[PDB]
Amino acid sequence: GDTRPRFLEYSTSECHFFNGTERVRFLDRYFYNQEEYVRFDSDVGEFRAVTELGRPDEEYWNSQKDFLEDRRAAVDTYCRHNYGVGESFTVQRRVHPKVTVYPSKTQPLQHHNLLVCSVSGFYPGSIEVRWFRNGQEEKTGVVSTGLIHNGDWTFQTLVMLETVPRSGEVYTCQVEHPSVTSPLTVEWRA
Amino acid sequence: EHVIIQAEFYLNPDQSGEFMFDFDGDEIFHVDMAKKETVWRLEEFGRFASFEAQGALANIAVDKANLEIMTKRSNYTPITNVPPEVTVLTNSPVELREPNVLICFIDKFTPPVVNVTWLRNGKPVTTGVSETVFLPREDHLFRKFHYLPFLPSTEDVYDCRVEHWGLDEPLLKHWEFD
Amino acid sequence: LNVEQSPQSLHVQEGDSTNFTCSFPSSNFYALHWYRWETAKSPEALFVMTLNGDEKKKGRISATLNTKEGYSYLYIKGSQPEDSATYLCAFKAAGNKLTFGGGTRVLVKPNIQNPDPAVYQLRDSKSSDKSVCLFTDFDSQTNVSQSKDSDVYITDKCVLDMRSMDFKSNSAVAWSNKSDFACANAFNNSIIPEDTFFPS
Amino acid sequence: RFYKTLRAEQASQ
Amino acid sequence: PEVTQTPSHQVTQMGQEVILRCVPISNHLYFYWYRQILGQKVEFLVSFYNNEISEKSEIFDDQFSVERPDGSNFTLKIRSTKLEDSAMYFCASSRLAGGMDEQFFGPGTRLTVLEDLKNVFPPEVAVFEPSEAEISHTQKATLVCLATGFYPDHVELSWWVNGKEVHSGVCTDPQPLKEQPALNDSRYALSSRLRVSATFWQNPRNHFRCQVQFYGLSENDEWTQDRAKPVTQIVSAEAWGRAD
Ligand SMILES: *[C@@H]1O[C@H](CO)[C@@H](O)[C@H](O)[C@H]1NC(C)=O
Ligand SMILES: *[C@@H]1O[C@H](CO)[C@@H](O)[C@H](O)[C@H]1NC(C)=O
Ligand SMILES: [Mg+2]
Ligand SMILES: [Mg+2]
Ligand SMILES: [Mg+2]
Repeated sequence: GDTRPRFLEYSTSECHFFNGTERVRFLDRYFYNQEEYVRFDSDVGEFRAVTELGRPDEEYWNSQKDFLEDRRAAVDTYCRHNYGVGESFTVQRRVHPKVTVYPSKTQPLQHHNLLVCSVSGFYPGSIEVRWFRNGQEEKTGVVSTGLIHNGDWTFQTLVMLETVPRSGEVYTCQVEHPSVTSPLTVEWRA
Repeated sequence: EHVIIQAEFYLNPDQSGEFMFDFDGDEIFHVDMAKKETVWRLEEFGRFASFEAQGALANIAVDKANLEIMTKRSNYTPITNVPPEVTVLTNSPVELREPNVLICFIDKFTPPVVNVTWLRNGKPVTTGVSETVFLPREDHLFRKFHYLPFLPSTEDVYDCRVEHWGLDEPLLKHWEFD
Repeated sequence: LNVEQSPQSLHVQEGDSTNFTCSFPSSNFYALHWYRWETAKSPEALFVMTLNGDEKKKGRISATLNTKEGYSYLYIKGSQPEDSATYLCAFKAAGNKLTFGGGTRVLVKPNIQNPDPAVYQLRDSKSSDKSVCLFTDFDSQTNVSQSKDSDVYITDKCVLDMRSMDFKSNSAVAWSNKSDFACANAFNNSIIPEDTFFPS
Repeated sequence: RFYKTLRAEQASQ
Repeated sequence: PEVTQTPSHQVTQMGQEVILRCVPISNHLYFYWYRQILGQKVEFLVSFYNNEISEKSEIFDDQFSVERPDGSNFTLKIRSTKLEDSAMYFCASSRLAGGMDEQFFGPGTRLTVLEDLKNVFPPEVAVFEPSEAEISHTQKATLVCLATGFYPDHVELSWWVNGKEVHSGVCTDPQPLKEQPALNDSRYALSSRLRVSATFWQNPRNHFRCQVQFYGLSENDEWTQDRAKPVTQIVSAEAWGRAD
C-alpha cells in the first residue's frame, strides 16, 4: 500500500468568548505535524515559540509590525466581529428535542429490562435529562452515553434506567432544555 | 462561553488543503478547493451571512509555502500516524420502514486523510451519501462524519469501511436492526 | 466593488488648509490605502488605514477612518506647491487586490510675490518670423484662457521656481504663423492688468 | 455581513 | 528601494503582441499589474504569489498572461492588442503574504495602441532666445522651448545647461495642446521655459539645450511612406550665451 512519509502544516485561529463578548481570549496557533511550534496569545501581546522549531517565526513575525498589529487587533476586528456575524443562527440557534421512551428488551416483569430515554435532534448541547420511579427521582441505576455531536448542528443522548418492574409501574423521563419553556415529560407503562 | 475556530491545513505529498470555520464543535462553512467556492454546512447559513472565498484561497497558498519551509526546517521529519476510532450510530432511535440516517463517526486521527465506503450486504452504496470535512479537536487530532439515509429492514446488514495509514488492515464497523 | 472620491478636482492657495473625502463599502472591510501621485512620478503610498476612529499623520498630511459609515478624510495642513498631486484612495477586501477611487486632483496655487506683469517677444536661435510671445511675472489671481482663433496657440499658466534665487514666477506662451500676429493682441481673451509692461 | 479570514503570513526561511 | 519598469513608453499597432517588463522589490512576496485608461480609474488586472496567479480581473485571462522568467523579473503579455488597451500600465509589489501592508508601484509603461502607424510623427524642436527688453527690465532671462507636430502624445522634455540636466528655473506644460482639435489623431504641441539671471545668459561660455524624447515606431515595424521613419528618437535645439 501507500507507505510514503506525510508532512502536515496545520493552523488554528481560536476565539474564546466569556460573559458574551465582555472577555475575549484570542489564540493564533501553528502546528507542524502533531507538534505546536509557535503561537500568538492576546494575553501575552506578541508571538512566542512553543518549541525550538518555532523560534525563527517568533522573532520574524514580531519584527513584522503590520502582521503583529493585525494580531493585537484580532479580539475586536476578527473575534468580536465574527461573533456578531453568526450570533442569530449560532448563539441564538434553538432546536427542541424529540423525546422517545422505549424498553431495550421485551423481557417479562419481576426480571430485568433497561428503560431507554432517547433525546435526539436538539441544539444547543446544554441538556438535563432525569428519570422518575413514579414521582420520586431515581438517581441510582442510571446509564447515560453522554452528549453526542451528530455533525449536522444537532445533538443526541441515550439515558438508560436499570429496571425491575412489577404489575403497576409508571416510569417517567423529564427533559429540560433552553429551547423549551415547560420541561416536557414522557410516561411509560409496563 | 462559546468558541469560534478558523481551521486550515495543507498536507504533502497528497496536495490536499483545507479551510473551514467552526462554532462549538460544529462546522459553519468550508471552502471547496477544486470549485474555489464557500460551502455552508446548512443551506440557510448562506442567507444569514457572507464570506469571500479568496481570503481562504490566499491562506491555503501561504500554508502550502509554510509546509515546504517547515519540512526543510525539521530536517524532513514525517508525521506519526494515529489510527482513528470508528463509531456507527443512527440519527434517531431505529424503527422499521421509518426513514433514518446512519452516521459513521471517525475520530482522534492524524494525518487528515481517510477512505470511507458504506457497505450494505457487502456491496458499496453511494445514494444520498454526504460527508463533512476534517473537523478540529482540542488535542490537535481530527474528526469526520459520514452519512447514509436508509430504509430500516430486518433483511439488510450495514458496514462502514474505514481506511487510514495508522491501521494494520481496513476497519469495518457493523450495524444491523435489533 | 466600488469606491468614490470627492471632489474630482481641488484648487487651494499656498498656506491654506484643505480636505477631501473617500467613500468605500462598509461590508468585508480589511484596509483603506492612500496614495500621492505626482505628475511625472509613480504613486507613493501615504497611509494604510485598518482601525476605526484611528488617525495617522505623515508630516502635514492627516487621515481619518470611519468603517461603519464607510468614509475616509485626507487633510492637508498649510498647503505647499510640493503638495500638488492626484490623491488616490484604495479599498482592500479579504484578498490583496485594490479597488481605486477616481482620485482628488489637488492644485496648490503658489504665493506670487513682487508681480511685474509683462508680454515679451522671443526670437528663434535658427530664425525666422515664427517667434513666441511670453506673458510672465503676473499674480495667481490672473487666469489665462483659450486662444479662440485656430491659427494662434496659447498654453495654460505654468509656475517656475528659481530654487537658488528663491523666486517663483507664472508664465504662458503664445505663438502663431501669421504676418499680422503681435504680442500686443496675443493675450486678448484674458483679463490682463493695466500695469502690464508692453516694451516699445 | 461577512465572516473575516484571519490572514496568514509566510514563515521565516 | 523601488519597483522598476521597462520601457517607459511603448507605441504598437492594433492586433500585435506586447511584453511589459517589471523588476519588483527583491524580497517582496506579492506582485501585481494595474492599469489606467486616461480619464478612467486605476484598475486591478492580476496578482501573483509563490509562482501562481492569486487574483485576476475580467479584463485579464483573455489573451492576457504573466511570467516569472527568474527570481528577479516579472512580465505582462497582451497577445493581441486592442484600441481599449491604450493605458498607463503599473507594476506593483508588496512584502507580506498576509496583505496587511502597502503596495509599492512602478513608474509605469505608457502603451499607445494605434489602428494605423502612418499617424505617427516625430516632433520639431525650437529654442527661443530671451527678449533683451526682459533683460533691461527684470535683469532675468527666460528661454522658451517649443516641441511641435508630434503624434502620439506623452513626450519627455528636458533642459540641459553646460552638459547637465537642470530642474531649477524650469517649468513645462503638464498637458500638450492639439494643433488641429477637429481631428481624432491630432498632432500635439508642447512648450517649456528655463529662467536664468541676465548675467548667466550674457556669458558666452554658457551653453543651453532643449531635449525632447519621442516614442514612436519600433526597430521591427512597417514603414512604406516617403518621409523618414518616426522611430523612438531625441529631437534637440540649442542656444549659446550672447553678451549683446
Ligand atoms: C538530518 O537528517 C539526516 C538523515 O537521517 C541525518 O544525516 C542528519 O543527522 C540529520 N540531522 C541534522 C542536524 O542534519
Ligand atoms: C485511499 O485512497 C487512495 C486511492 O486508492 C490511495 O492513495 C490510498 O492508498 C488509500 N488508502 C488509505 C489508507 O488512505
Ligand atoms: Mg457568500
Ligand atoms: Mg500607515
Ligand atoms: Mg487634523
